[PDB]
Amino acid sequence: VVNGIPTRTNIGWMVSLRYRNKHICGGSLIKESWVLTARQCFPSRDLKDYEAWLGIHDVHGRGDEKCKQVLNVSQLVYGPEGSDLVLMKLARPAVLDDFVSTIDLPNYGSTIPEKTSCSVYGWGYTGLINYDGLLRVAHLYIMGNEKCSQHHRGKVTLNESEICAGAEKIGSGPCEGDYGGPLVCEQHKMRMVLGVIVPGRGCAIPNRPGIFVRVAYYAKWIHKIIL
Amino acid sequence: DIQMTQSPSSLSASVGDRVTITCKSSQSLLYTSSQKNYLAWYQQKPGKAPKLLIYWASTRESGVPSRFSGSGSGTDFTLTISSLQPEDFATYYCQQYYAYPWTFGQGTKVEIKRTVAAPSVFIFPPSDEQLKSGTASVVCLLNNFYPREAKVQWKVDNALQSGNSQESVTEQDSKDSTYSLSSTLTLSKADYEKHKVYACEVTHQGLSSPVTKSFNR
Amino acid sequence: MKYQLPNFTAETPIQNVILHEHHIFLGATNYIYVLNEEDLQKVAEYKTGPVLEHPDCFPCQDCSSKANLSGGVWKDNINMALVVDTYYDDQLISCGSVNRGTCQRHVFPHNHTADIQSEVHCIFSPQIEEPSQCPDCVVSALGAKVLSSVKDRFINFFVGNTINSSYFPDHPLHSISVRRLKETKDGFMFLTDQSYIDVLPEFRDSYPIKYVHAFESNNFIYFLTVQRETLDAQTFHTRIIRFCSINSGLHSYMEMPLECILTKEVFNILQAAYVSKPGAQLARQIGASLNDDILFGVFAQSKPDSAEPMDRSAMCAFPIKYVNDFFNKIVNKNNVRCLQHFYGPNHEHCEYRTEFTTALQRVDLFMGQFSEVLLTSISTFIKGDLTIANLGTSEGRFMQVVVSRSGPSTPHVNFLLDSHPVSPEVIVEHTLNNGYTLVITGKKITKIPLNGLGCRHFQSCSQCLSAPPFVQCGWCHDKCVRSEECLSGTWTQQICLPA
Amino acid sequence: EVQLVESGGGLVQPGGSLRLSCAASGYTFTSYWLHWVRQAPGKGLEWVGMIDPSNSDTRFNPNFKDRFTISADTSKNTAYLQMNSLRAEDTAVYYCATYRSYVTPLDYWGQGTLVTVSSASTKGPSVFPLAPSSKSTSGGTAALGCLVKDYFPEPVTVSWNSGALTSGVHTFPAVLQSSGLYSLSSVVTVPSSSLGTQTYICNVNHKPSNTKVDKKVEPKS
Ligand SMILES: *[C@@H]1O[C@H](CO)[C@@H](O)[C@H](O)[C@H]1NC(C)=O
Repeated sequence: VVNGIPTRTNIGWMVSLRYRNKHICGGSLIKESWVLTARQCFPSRDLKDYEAWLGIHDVHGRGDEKCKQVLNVSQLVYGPEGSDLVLMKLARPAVLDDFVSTIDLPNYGSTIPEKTSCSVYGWGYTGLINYDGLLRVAHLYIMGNEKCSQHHRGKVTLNESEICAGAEKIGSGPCEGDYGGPLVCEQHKMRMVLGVIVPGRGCAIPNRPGIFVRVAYYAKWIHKIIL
Repeated sequence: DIQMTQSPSSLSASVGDRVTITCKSSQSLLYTSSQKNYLAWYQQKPGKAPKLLIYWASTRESGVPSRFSGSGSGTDFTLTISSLQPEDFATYYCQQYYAYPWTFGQGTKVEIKRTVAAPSVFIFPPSDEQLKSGTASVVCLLNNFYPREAKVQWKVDNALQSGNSQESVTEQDSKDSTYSLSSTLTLSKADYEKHKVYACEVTHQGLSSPVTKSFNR
Repeated sequence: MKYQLPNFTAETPIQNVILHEHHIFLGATNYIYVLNEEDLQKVAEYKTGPVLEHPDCFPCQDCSSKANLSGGVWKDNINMALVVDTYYDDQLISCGSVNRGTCQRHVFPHNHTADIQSEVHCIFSPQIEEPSQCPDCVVSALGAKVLSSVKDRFINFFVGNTINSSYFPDHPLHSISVRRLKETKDGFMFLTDQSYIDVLPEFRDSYPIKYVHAFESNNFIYFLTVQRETLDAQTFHTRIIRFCSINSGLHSYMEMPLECILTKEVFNILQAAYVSKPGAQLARQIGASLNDDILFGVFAQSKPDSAEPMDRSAMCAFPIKYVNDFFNKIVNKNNVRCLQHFYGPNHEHCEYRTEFTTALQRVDLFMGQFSEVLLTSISTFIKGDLTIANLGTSEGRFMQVVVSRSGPSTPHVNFLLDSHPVSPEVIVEHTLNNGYTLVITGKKITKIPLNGLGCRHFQSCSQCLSAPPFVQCGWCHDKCVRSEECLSGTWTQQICLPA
Repeated sequence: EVQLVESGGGLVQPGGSLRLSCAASGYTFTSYWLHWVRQAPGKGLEWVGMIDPSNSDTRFNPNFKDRFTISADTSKNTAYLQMNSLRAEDTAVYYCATYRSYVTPLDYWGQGTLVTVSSASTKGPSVFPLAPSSKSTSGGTAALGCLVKDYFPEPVTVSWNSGALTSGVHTFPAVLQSSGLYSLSSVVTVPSSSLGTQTYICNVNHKPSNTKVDKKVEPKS
């Protein structure tokens, strides 16, 4: 995450996906046995190469001992064509904790008001000389798909399966290493994963909002899979 | 595929009427370079090859009577038949030949409405030759009637019959616009020689009240 | 036939051409030229070399600082690839022969889409791990084909490289590979160990592979190669390579030989290829959907035991669907074996990379009309129901000819474009209303109308009226042209008024 | 005139194979793709494939790409549709077809052959008279016909007086009985006055069972 801040603590629902023993992506624990994440995060069809790390603050697990959970993957259930979503099933349900926690989903088809506060989380690229490896967060605001595209210069138009968020005037947001992780928002007292981070058109460009996969659009599909 | 969706599947219209068949395709059949739509219309008479009516959406083929006309562009196409004639009873197929595999619409069955016309009813006893076989067939002929909806009830020594008969109906007649019907009662020789009166009872929109034809074994 | 058309002569030879935003970009030795689309006037130039390259001097920086000549060698920068990207902020991406085959990106400023000097970034990250890999070493000086494509929200490069064995622990190039740009834009990435299929080191010198052309279709990626029929064979042939369009790696990799023949004269060496939809008439003739991609390839006979073109040419068409049917349904095992130059001949195996034994055949569509000539370039387009090809020869001759199985056709356009061989790197642009192709010859590039040139041949109304009918020539007040080019209301195919 | 004639139609077990012929005349065989189309009894039209006689290229409806094959003999101006692993839903009328030019789809067709994929045995029909009524209105119209019963498979054809009587004829769609055997009647209306004078023979043909029958139908005693 570029121009973000370290998170002061653990984020319960954050998952680090490891390919060949290195962090490759972020993900959201939406249920004891289900992590939501992005299609781009699976270079290999062979599930032996993957591990999910939960309840970690540092991307290498340094300092996380009595909290960290390491689980194997038993299934990949790809979202509908054009969604770039994947539902990853853990070989063994995760044990919920103070450190490990699920994040709610939106209602199917629900909309979100424009200047709604949101946060992206990830252990990805930061542009730092010495990245400490602690989870990072950047605060973004929701933007209308129309108005988002007006900032995007009509170079790209948005399907109803996409959602836009960005910092008011500064450049910041997710980047390489952050994909599959959550865009989180709270209108009420509760947090929901409203979007999934997918590769964008360039990291942390000023006045240029991010495009995320709209979870509420695939909410119905997601529930079939996880219940 | 490219899916072809004809509408309606069936319609029944009067002589002289303008009929409209609709054909929608799952993607544009428009070939932009010449601005031609690769959609065609066939006419199919029973037991016959399809005949080509219209190609490139609106170009009538040689010979084809002037009253057939294609139109539409992109995904939506229309076959119109003004001044409907009796020989126009048939099934019309839209086909795209824009990409392979070539695909047709479901086809639209076109029938001719005409004034109600009562049937002539006839009855046939089994033939002695057939009785040598061990079975008896009793045939009831419903000749040249409109419309198609007709009921036939068999009666032996005055008892109604269930599931011991079958019917076929001819294709509408290209010039009369009528149908004919055939109902066969099938029975064992035993069950046949055991009864006396055999009747065929027809109900039609063309009959004041039902008509019976019968004979005695 | 003599015509004056919009043209441009560069300071040096031209390698690649790319059309973007009504500007024409030329990849040439030591320069990238930016031309106007209208008149082909130079709008700007960017000096790419020569550069001073050395063991110590490092990629994507100038060592003109220490041109001390300790071991400095000046090298001309040949353009190997030139790509436009509009997925990220609009960029020209240019990769030259020098500096380890790295690429540079020229980012257009917001309102100036012909300025490739303001923001220029050299794509390079030092291999992070302990690696012998060089994802940033893209292009080979021996010859490269770059196919750029957006997939899964990344920009992916599919690349064909001709290689030798003069190579490094870093700075290894790959024969065939897929790699993606990082969103940070500062480097490329190979995703898995299957992202590249290389000729065994043991064969890199004796088994050269040339990459003629590359394209996407049907969700597959296709490369066309020229190479030896066999590891130790003295003979050469053309192959079509197919693999799955994924970035994670090359999947379902298969190579297949392509014979273009005349009726049994084999034209075994592809010179140039173009893929397009078929015009209506031709489609019917060849069992194609107006929808279908067709590979048109001009082939030449090699001299015995050589890859050198012999001045005899044929043009065969390969429907991708047709090609795919052979890739898709294996049939006889006897036709398939382990990819001979990737695994050894005596591999245990002998994913699984495969080659076919027998060649897929087509028949010259020009009916031997070009037997005594060397075709070096080809593009293809539709006009009404017709399919037309734009051919170029080794002699600088340009021809427009109608493509059909029903009879041969004398080119309706045929003239000497230049003394120099016609380059295979061509561009077709369809200004909806009308269209042109950009053709290269040496240091000059020419803008040729796709349609009206047949007419311009006729100097007078009379000649013009006795033009063959299919050209649709007519007289507009002082010149012979097709209907659509007449701004004097009145255009005629019937009446010449007093001279 | 372009002419196309199919052949080889008939009865074939499920799982088995069958080769259809299409002999063409009146054009350069090698200059046009030869198409095959099929239609299940009373159903829509389905495109099968096509071959190019000049080089033997093929194109198939993805459905039959696996099971079907098309061949050609330039010397015979004939195309062959080869089918295998035939199943119930392949029972249909098979036409071969071609076009005048690229402007049109199919301009010419064959008559079509009937392919029946079944396990039933071939059985020739019995033909029984449908004798005209005693009380046929004198001066009015009589009815008589033929019961063509218990045969397999389709089809059967009925002419009257060797094609010489056609007016007033209704040959009905055969029906499928419970025994799995087909049966149909053919009737004709006739002036009552003509009975006893005019000879009425129904000419029935069942080529599958290779049986022809001419039954004279007359008033009974
Ligand atoms: C090249 O362009 C110039 C500049 O207009 C023109 O005068 C000349 O005739 C052109 N040359 C050719 C060969 O068309």
